[PDB]
Amino acid sequence: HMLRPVETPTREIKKLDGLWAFSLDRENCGIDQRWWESALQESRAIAVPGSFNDQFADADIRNYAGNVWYQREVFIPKGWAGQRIVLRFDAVTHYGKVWVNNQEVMEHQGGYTPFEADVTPYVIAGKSVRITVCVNNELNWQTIPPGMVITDENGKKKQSYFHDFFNYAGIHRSVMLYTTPNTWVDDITVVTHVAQDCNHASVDWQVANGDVSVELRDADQQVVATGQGTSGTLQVVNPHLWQPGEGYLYELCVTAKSQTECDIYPLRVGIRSVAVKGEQFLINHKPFYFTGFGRHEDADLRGKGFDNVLMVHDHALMDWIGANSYRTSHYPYAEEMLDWADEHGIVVIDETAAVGFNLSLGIGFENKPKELYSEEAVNGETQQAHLQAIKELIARDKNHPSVVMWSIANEPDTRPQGAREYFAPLAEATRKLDPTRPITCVNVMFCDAHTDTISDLFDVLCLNRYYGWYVQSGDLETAEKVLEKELLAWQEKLHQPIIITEYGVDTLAGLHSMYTDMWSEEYQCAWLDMYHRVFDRVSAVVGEQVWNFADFATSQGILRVGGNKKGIFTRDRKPKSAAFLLQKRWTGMNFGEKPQQ
Amino acid sequence: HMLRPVETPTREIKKLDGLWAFSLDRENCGIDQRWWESALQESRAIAVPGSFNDQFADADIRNYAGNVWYQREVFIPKGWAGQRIVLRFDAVTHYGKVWVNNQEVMEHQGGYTPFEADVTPYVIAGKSVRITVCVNNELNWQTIPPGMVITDENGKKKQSYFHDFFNYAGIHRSVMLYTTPNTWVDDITVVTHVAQCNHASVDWQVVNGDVSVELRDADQQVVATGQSGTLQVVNWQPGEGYLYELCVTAKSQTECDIYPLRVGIRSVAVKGEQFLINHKPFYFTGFGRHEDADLRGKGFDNVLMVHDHALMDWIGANSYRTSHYPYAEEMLDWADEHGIVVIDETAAVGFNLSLGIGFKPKELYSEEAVNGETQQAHLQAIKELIARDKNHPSVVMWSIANEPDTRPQGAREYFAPLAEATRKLDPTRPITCVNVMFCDAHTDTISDLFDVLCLNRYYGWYVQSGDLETAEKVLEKELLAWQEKLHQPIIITEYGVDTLAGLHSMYTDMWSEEYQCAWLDMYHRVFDRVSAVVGEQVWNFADFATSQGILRVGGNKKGIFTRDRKPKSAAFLLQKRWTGMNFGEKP
Ligand SMILES: CCCCCC[C@@H]1NC[C@@H](O)[C@H](O)[C@H]1C(=O)O
Ligand SMILES: CCCCCC[C@@H]1NC[C@@H](O)[C@H](O)[C@H]1C(=O)O
Repeated sequence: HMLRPVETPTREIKKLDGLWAFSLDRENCGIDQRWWESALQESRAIAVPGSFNDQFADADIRNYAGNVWYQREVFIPKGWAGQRIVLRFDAVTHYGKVWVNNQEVMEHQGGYTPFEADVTPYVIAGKSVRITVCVNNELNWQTIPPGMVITDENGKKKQSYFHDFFNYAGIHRSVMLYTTPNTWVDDITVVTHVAQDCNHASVDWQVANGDVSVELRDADQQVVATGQGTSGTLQVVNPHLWQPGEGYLYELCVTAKSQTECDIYPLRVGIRSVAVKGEQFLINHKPFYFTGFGRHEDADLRGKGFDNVLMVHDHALMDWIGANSYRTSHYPYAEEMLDWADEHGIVVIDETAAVGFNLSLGIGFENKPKELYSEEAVNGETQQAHLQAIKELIARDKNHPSVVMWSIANEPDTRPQGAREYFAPLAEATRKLDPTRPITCVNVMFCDAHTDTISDLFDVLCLNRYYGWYVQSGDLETAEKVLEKELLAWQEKLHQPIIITEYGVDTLAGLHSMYTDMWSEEYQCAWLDMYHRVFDRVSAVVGEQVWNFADFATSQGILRVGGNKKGIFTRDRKPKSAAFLLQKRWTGMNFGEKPQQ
Repeated sequence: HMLRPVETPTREIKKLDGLWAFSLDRENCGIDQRWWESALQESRAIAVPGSFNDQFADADIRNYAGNVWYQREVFIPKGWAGQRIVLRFDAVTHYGKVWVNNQEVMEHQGGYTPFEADVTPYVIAGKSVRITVCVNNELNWQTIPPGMVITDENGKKKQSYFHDFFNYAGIHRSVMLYTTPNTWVDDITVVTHVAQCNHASVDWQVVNGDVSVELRDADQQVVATGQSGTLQVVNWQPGEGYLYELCVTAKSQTECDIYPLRVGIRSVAVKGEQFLINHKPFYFTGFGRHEDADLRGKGFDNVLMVHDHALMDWIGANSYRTSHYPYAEEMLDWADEHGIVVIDETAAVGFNLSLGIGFKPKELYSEEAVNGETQQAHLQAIKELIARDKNHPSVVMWSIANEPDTRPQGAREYFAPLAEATRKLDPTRPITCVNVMFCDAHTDTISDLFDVLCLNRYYGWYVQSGDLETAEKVLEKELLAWQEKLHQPIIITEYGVDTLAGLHSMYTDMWSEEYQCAWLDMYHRVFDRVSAVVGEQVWNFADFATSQGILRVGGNKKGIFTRDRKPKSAAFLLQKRWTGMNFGEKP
């Protein structure tokens, strides 16, 4: 049971603020020598939140595999003698184990979701405790995402993985201590139903030794509904709906009264209905059309570290270009992202970190498990770890009205028997963990309409298609034919709504061509344009998401010229020519509505 | 039998004055309708020499597969009534058929060598004859280099091939008309020997005329003289490059003809781990190159040659390999005449089906692919190279092919006749065949049919990508493995990494100028530790155009220079090494 921290009977002191002591451990003696005991040797200042790889311009820190130590002292605020205090890590990429002054208090696997522990017994209010963090950036076959650690003859660990983006690690987001009353709200769940768009209710179901009443206050803070019951309610309402263009928010505030002290938790709600009918995706009983991007949490110097200016600027760009939706590509994003999405009515495809369950999308000319689904590779523990990743993503983003669909994985290889054996239970478990949202699994190119094995276990079909790029390279005529043929094949086979969640081409900013050859800005424009002409001719396609909003870092190889260049913007957010192409189509269309051509 | 035209009793008018009428033939009725009848209509100006693909900024012309039509008139000069006059094409890339006013005067297959024909019976001096050329850019398994044409559903041709560089086509070189006296020399052959202050120069000046030969100096003052066959004693070095001149007089009583031909006195041979030029241990330094440049494609251009040679001289290169095809004959005149060491190579590239991109005949040596006809065309291509560059002193080694796959059974049947035959087509030059990375020491089948073996190695790039410590270990161990395994001299004909000009990194990540620098330095330190290898040639001198794909960012970016000839940081690195060593002597 987890909620995002906020105010009044609750209060934060964040240690996000500032520089920590940081150290490597090339021989992994930190645990043996109990480094959490003393203040570190060999410590250098590092900034949190932020990846550790790019911060020191050193290829050895950058390419490190192992454990790293983050440590900082802090003064525990003194008006906190009688309240309950928690230590919350909003993300520690891959694995983290924390000591609060010689006392292990938490441990976590999963680099993208928050994890907290009550630390009341282990701290002296009014004085300073020392926080030590042990961070592991290693991936094996039971981590979400999977990878393999390669140890050379000399014990240097080098991490290989099967996804594009670079394996940035560290404390990527918020680290804070926050206090709730000893009687406190611990979890909230809100569900919205709507009929003729002027007439429904907000079911609730709450959970910590406190009798609870909930007021549903206005944007004007005018109250229009009231309930009581730990097992919640159905507050019935005639309302203004949370819509894609505007995203209205009521405020449902839950009051947890114990007979002495009280706690109250403010939770914003968007009144909207999501469903799939035939080949139509409907938000509030109207067929929506998705436009926008796959994104990444990547940026210069800070890696995957959260940054407010970046969020403000990237939403300004996305707003300008006319995007209405995005997918949290290949891991759960910072919650600040989803909060922004709620206030602005941005439609979001929420996705777990389950990427790389595929051993066919390689560079060439170089020792893998020859069976993807097996005891050596993706096995039962992997499945359990995956289900737990689904449970953490859902427990954190269930109430967000902007999250409109759950993505279980991205681009697994579905051809082997055992893909369906691995995925079907996860598809079912996910539906039972949130029956109010449709479910998806993003589908790779070579698992075509004929060969794919699991897409009928999901509500929406999300395709990643690169005809004319990785195959039929340079050939816009042939690729157009292939793309039309496979889209009609998919619509014939499943009669589900189709979103093209990935389509894009590597483009060097400033490379121009009078031909329309690959890597050129002219080719990025003509290729996106040919895709758009096809989408507009297939009734089932309800959504387009250009593969990347910006250029991002990847591991080194012959396929990646300083990373992935499929961005519409450069890594410093400057637009390639295709940006204006996109802006013309996406602002020239009626909002949320499929282009009539 | 071939040699370059010159002017003392013979005379040229080049039709290289570029603007010819040019046209495509997209429904392939040109041969049927005999377009050579009339002047081509629906015609647009084109520049000759130059590839036709890039001249028009048109992607449909650029990617065309089929026949194209080149046509121009010329006024044959009237002081040409009694001499024999020849129509000479220095190269028509892939295939060419010429009409001189309906009389189809020639044909040629093989896009990198000249072909000439006497057109006296079909020409009237003092008026203009209509020249029509049909050039085909298509490749099959029986062509040099090999390829496959696949036709899509609508009769649209796509040409696929297996070499990196782009398949540029057209009239790439000189087109000249030249007139000789009716008793004329047709071929010359010269061989030079040298001992450890003195030696001889065989000749055989195959012509209808008696023979007298003058050996005039740079002063053109005489040093030996003969009268078919000789063997003359005397009493050409890399840094300096001296050239004597033998002048051939075909003396007839009816008329006379003379030919001036330059000669270089030097000896080349190998054994142990040593390649010796005039009995001295050489070290090759320099480049794999390409005939590629903006707008003109593979078209020859004098400014380009002057500038690129300034660059190679500055950076400290003493040698280059005519990568994947025979270069401009003018290239070799410059190299003879400037003392550049040239590793000469034919167009035998793409005999390999193993490292293409990701995302075909199932056995390379067989009738479906590499067959007996391929053997013939390959032998003929080897022999045309031999006939045109036999007299050039700058050629120091002949390359029979580049980067074939040696692992399938049958490579040694295809190859053995070509190595024996080619050694038998000139014992005065050593022979090599450049072998790919994946045919390593244990796996390669044929490295012993050649005098030197030349390695193209890219460890740290295509394998162990970015892993420069590990790549170092591999390069050292398999280099020593090769030295033990054949005890031949080794030249590294290819080593380089794609480098985007202006991409810089505080790490040393691939595609960065820092990475090119660090990678080349590691390779260089590796060679300094193997007594055996006597030659280093950084893979490409300049960035060049290739066919489109996910591996090539607007072409191959392994150049030391960009395509507009601007230096990456590694350029200076190379200059330091090649200027910092004593000439021809490796650290
Ligand atoms: C042949 C299949 C190619 C799949 C390649 C498409 C990949 N999908 C997942 C994304 O994270 C990658 O960046 C994208 C790519 O490589 O740019
Ligand atoms: C595994 C790759 C094997 C090396 C192949 C490297 C290629 N040699 C032949 C040249 O024509 C190519 O330019 C070179 C390359 O990279 O552009």
